[PDB]
Amino acid sequence: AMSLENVAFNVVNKGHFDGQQGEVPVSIINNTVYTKVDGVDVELFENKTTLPVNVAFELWAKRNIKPVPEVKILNNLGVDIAANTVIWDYKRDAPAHISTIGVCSMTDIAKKPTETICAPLTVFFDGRVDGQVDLFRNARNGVLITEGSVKGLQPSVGPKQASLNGVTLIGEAVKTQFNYYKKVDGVVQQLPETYFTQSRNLQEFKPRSQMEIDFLELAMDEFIERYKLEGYAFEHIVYGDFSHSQLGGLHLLIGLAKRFKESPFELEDFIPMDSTVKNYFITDAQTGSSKCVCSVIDLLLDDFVEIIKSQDLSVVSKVVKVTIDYTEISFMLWCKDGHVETFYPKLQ
Amino acid sequence: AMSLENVAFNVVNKGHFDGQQGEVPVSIINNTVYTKVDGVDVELFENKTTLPVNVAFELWAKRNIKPVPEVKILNNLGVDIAANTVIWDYKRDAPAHISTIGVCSMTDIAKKPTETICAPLTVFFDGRVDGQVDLFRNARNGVLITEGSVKGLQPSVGPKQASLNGVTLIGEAVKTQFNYYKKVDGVVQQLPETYFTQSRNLQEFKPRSQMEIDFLELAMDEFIERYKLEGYAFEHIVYGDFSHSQLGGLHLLIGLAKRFKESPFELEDFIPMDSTVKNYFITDAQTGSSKCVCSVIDLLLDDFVEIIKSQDLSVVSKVVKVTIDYTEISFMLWCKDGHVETFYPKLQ
Amino acid sequence: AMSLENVAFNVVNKGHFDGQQGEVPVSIINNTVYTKVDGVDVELFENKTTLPVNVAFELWAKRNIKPVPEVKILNNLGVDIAANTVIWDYKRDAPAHISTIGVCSMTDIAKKPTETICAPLTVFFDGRVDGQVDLFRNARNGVLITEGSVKGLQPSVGPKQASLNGVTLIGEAVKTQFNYYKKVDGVVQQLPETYFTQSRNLQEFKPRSQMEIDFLELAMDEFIERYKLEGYAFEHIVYGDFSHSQLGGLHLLIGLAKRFKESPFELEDFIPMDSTVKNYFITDAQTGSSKCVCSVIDLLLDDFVEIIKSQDLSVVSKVVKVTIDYTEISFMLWCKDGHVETFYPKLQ
Amino acid sequence: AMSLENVAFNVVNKGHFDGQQGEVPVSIINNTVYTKVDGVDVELFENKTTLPVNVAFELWAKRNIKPVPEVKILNNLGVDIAANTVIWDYKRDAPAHISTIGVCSMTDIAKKPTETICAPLTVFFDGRVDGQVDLFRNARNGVLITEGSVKGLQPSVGPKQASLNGVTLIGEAVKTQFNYYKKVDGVVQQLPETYFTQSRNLQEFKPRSQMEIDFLELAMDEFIERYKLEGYAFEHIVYGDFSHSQLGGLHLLIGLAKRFKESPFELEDFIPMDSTVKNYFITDAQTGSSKCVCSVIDLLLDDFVEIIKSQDLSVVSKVVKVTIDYTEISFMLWCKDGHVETFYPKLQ
Amino acid sequence: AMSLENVAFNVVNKGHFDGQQGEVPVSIINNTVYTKVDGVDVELFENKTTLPVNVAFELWAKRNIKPVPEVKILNNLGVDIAANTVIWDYKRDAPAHISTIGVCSMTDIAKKPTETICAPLTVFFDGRVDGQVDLFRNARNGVLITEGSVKGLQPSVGPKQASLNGVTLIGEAVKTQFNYYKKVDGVVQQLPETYFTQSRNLQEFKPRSQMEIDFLELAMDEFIERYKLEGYAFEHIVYGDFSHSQLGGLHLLIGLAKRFKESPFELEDFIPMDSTVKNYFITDAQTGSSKCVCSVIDLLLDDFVEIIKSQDLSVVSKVVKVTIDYTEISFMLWCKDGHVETFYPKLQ
Repeated sequence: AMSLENVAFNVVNKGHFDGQQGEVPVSIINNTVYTKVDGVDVELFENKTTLPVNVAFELWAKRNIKPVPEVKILNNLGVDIAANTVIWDYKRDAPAHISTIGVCSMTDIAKKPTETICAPLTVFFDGRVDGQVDLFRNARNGVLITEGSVKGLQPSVGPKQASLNGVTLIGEAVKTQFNYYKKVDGVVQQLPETYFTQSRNLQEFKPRSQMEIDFLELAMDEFIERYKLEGYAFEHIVYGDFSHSQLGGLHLLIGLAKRFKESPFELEDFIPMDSTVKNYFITDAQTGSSKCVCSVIDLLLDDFVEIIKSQDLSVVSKVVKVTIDYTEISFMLWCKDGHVETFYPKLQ
Repeated sequence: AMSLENVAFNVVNKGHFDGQQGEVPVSIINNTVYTKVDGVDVELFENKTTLPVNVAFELWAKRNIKPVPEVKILNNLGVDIAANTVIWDYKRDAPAHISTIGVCSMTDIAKKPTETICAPLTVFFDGRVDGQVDLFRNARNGVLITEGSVKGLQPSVGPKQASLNGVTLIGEAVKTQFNYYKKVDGVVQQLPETYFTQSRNLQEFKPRSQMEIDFLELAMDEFIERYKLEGYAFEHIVYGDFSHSQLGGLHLLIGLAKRFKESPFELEDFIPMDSTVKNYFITDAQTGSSKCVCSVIDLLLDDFVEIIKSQDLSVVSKVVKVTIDYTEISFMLWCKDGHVETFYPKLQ
Repeated sequence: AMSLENVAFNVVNKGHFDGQQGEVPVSIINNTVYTKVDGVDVELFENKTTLPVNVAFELWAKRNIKPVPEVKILNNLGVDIAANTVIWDYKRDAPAHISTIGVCSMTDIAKKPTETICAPLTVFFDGRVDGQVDLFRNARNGVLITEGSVKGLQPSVGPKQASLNGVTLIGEAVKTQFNYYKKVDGVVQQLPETYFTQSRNLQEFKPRSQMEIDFLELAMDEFIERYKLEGYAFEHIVYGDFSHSQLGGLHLLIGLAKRFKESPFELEDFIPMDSTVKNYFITDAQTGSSKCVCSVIDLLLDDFVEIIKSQDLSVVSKVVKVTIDYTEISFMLWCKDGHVETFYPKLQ
Repeated sequence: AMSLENVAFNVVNKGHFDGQQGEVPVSIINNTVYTKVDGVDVELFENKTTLPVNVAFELWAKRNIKPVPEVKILNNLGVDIAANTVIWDYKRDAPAHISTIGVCSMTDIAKKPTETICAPLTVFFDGRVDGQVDLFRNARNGVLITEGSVKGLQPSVGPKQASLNGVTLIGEAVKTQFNYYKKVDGVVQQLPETYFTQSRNLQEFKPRSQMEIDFLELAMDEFIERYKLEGYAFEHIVYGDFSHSQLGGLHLLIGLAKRFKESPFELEDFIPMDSTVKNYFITDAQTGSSKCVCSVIDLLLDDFVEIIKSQDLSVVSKVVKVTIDYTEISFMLWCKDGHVETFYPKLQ
Repeated sequence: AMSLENVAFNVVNKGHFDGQQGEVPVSIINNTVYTKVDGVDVELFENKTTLPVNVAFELWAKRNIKPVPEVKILNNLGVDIAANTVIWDYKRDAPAHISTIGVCSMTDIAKKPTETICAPLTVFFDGRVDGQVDLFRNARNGVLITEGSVKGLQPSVGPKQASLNGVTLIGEAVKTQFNYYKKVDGVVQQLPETYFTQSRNLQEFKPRSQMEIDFLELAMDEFIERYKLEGYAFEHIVYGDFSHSQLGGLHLLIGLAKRFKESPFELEDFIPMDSTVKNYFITDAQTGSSKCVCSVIDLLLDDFVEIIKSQDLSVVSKVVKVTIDYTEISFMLWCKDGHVETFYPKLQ
């Protein structure tokens, strides 16, 4: 017996939908859900989605509260829909997926992923839930996560981090590193060898290697000397050039982190979604150097160094393809006289 | 001559409603009030309430700008309505009470609290306003605050802190510690002996006793030794256990404050109102330990220590009732072999 | 071929309107613009203006992304409208001006500023754009900025700072200090000699003179002694008096900055627009001292000292007029026995 | 080059989307689309759909303006989606189908019905459009209408009436009677024998047989005698019984039409959609006789008489199934002593 | 003392704004204004304009309640703004003009039409209001109506009809036929000779000449014979041709009125504004004959006959220009062998 008032009862009493019986009085006004506590209205939910307020409220209440893959990983693997859960996208304040399976009468296209409507969709399955590995084996199209071996299925070791109630973290009390599997058109697909983005924020950035500690602590010239980076244009690509009206380079999050400690800047996140590569309109507060589309990726600096040192430096310009978060990220590499001029995630 | 434009004139010229004459041009669009300053619209108010935008604007403009009791105290004393003022609830961005007396033509049930409609309501009276102690004596149901003695009325000394324009503070330039009195059904009611919550935030938490300084400065084992807390399960209740998927204990704000200095965590305030006990959906960023309903109370640690050491430790489970902010807070106490296992504000 | 979908294409691909060809799918719901990225809606813009959502979106996308004068300067110079650009007011999240010239089919009153409808409007012209100095010479009413000499036009050297994508800054990689010129009724107007406000925030306040370093570092009595300020009431005007229920003085931002480092306070910006003088409803957290209308100006302390020491101290009360940001700011000066009692921006 | 402004231009200049180049200025406010005509706003569209206002506007503009099957026919034949058109549902003021093919970038799941996502969907094909008969021949699942014979397919002769811009009519200047063909999983179906509803209104009801002429002109007793309808309870079922608090019978639109000529009544259309059977909350103004759910069907009276005279009258109650508008309509037939008591579309 | 509550008081007590003192309690929710009557909310106004709800409410309340020129007349004469009144546009449910003079603080650009901002605007002046003839005499740009002669100005005799509270009528108890005068750049214009539209409705159409009486009463062939209209294609242009899928002709309202008596049709008013020529998407219910853009004008039939009989019938196609309601209306005239084929208001 699903009901708005039952969803609200669960949110008030359990902090999320927990299948408990009960009802509280609700008022809906515009995109806000309220409940009456002792004669006054208390806000339970503000709809930021393109769904109806009461529907969004239910999907949010029914959000997966276990560690789940970051939405950028799901998107990069082509996930269309989840089996019997909601992956809440905390970057969009909205469901990661438009439709559901066995969650909500307004958004369900099916009660179970075995229904024929689901066959052409890439369904996300969670091996931590009884039955879902089997549903994956039966599905035409899917992505599966597990905490361990699945007999006969060749695994891909995923990122260390996952999202737990919108907090990206490397679990200590809980497991966040999953095996991944994918099927297309009834056929298990070998996932590519990949780097993973580190999913750090500017404000709480922490180095995760001696090389990153050195980059944050050393001055530019000593770091470049110590790690033999002469001719790799880290002065432009990583450290950034704030000397002209157009901000030069600055494509690695650690480089933004180092600048940020010294002087503040504005990052306008003009397409605010989770993605392997982020684009910001950056305005440097100290200098007034700015750039409308500054592509930024959070690679471990050691991974970026491995990538750039792996490149042939003998052509003027070429597209370099690097597998990151399971997706092919195109970089533009510009060279002159066997040194790098710039290397950036290629703007589409 | 009350008018939207007159309310707006007061907000622009006086920073709140101050009974001054004058008008400014206003535009209302959706839930926002704007005024025209030199040919452009400037936002004066965004309605977050369930009232009409123009009505909410007026109540907010007419908010009490003296120190007033925190809404949790008023709610715990059963206050329904205020005499000739608006207690603005800065935690809900809304009026603390649905109706008014002598404030606003849309929300007034009466011009004066002596009207018979008010008799069954618990009316909040403010002895700092001429006439209101007398109105309390005449009222069937009420709560009264004063800065001093009321002849023949036995006082209750309230919390040290009050709310001044949404800032909870212990007044130095102004008095925030009131005498409280309550009447039910025409009869003055003896208020119970009570502890008071300290109303601190995680971000700006300051200790208020040598014991709290010690808790914040010492390591866990030395604090527990120094204050003879062996067998009282402070390791679970106060310090918190982040070792399992479900976060253990962590029910005292000071304990959250100590953790917060070391590593960040998310507190989802899923019923965002003022209350003696708060419930959060907590996600620890470092460990991934989490709990959907983590009850948190900000007691002076000395008061909590007094409370828990006062308990008989010889039953498995029992409900312990403690008067806090004038209300009966139920705690669950779980013991084994004469030591505490856990002691938490009982989830309803 | 202007279109909502073309505006959205530019925002997604270029971070702002850049005249590029292309379209993306858009959804408008309430005041929010979304675009479809891989089957889900991503928010591009939330309308906070009194214009239609799609119109506001276009003006914002077409915002000037060069350093431009702070809106308070434009307003103080009487600017009504801009030639062929949008000055976005980041303090109001709205266009600085109601109408446009050659920007947007819904808001344009003209395609070019030479149209007769523009003659009575003070049009903002930007000498960094080809043709606009000539348009200024032809305009009946206008304000012109340039980076250099305009033959025969007597310049006014403007503030050091300008606004670049809502960041107020003194440019190092870009020029933010302009020459200003104004015309009224076909006649070039001599701009007055003026001080300029420094446009600092409380949170990131930095001193810009030895005197400001001294004010922030010294104790009150040594600062006043060192700078010979006995009898100028800096104890009240600058440092502020938190000893009574009404907060005394505190009219200079540097004084708020010094207090802020010690103890937090609330500033309610109840008319949130850019202005030379700002009015706050201030609540001091430590003391409970408050003031409904606290006028605050960010003058270099040396400029304020020059201003107050320039005054005749022999009348009880008088209005003192000071040109600041090109506008006449009225101050009330109250004296007793040849010493200052108070000196504040006069509340209108 | 698809664009809100281009859709608006077509609506203003062509009365609907007609693929013309051009732009008009548009404003969107709440669910309304306006265009500027000589400096004032003129309403073009009010969104009554659950889609975004600008999307609904485009699908409306792109509505099919030829006679098309009534939505109830399409729904009954299981049509999911239309090939390269929008069937506008004028009963719901909304698109008949969730998704589109080759119409609108926000709603399209495909550009052509040959794409694999369309294979499981019952696609509507219109033989009046070049290529669509052949697309039906290649489609796995579809419904096809034609004005004439299709080589190698036996037709089902459809209703005489079709919908032209929300006007249901029997064409004299245009053809409204289609051949129907349907395919499920690649197999041409033999559509069942069916009656058709007549799609008439109460206010402009016209008889379409001599029996209907006689029913409207004669008194009940004369009509029942002429057509030998003794014992078939037409007094109840068709004429209606307004003698008790609950209105008896009245399940045939012609009987509502007859009452309506004599005295008015209220029909609350509480599920306002196109359906073979309609349910109304009916209140008779003359008598006060009412019924919460009065099922009403517009059958030619001769067809209804054929149906009721083709039943076995020997059981107290049973379900009678009748193919109408290609769907199975359940009636309840209640009999006593070999005569009808009532017969109504089953409220199930 | 202008105020939302005072406007509401006037609406409740005087049926419109009448300058009376008083206040009622108001609530604004979305675009609706309500007032409280004995504890319940009663709707006073639903905003259909692009202005803020409270502003639209005031301009509506302050509407001109005397007979005033139809908006199409004012628009055709180039009126920008009205002197000290609001011409309410009942076709758009919105003010006829963007701005006001001496009406409303939000919309006023001036208090008096003598202010310099009004000099370039064509201001509407009403000689029925003391002082306005003289204000017209002093105005650079205006239109003036009067009931009688103005010393030294030759009048243009206007239409017989005017709008009184959105009812277009020819006054018997009040004067609706005005003298018109217009000034451009300080010079009294000689207004052109003009026909006038008759502003009639389909539902209450009344003939205003013996020719119109005859057109309504006689069969097409008798009428055409009586008035010698052979070869002028009235069969097509006026009577309409419902024989083909595209509805032929039907451009004269009297011909729609005649059809409408026999059989109903749908007229979609897809640009719902007052204009000399109206465009309808017409669907004939009897035949299914339809046309996306059917231009319709309500000329006295005698005037239309004079116009068509005053053209040269010797070319295949040309533009015929006719002054109607003071504006230049373009018709397309198509001829063959010296007879008319069609003649219609040009869809341009």
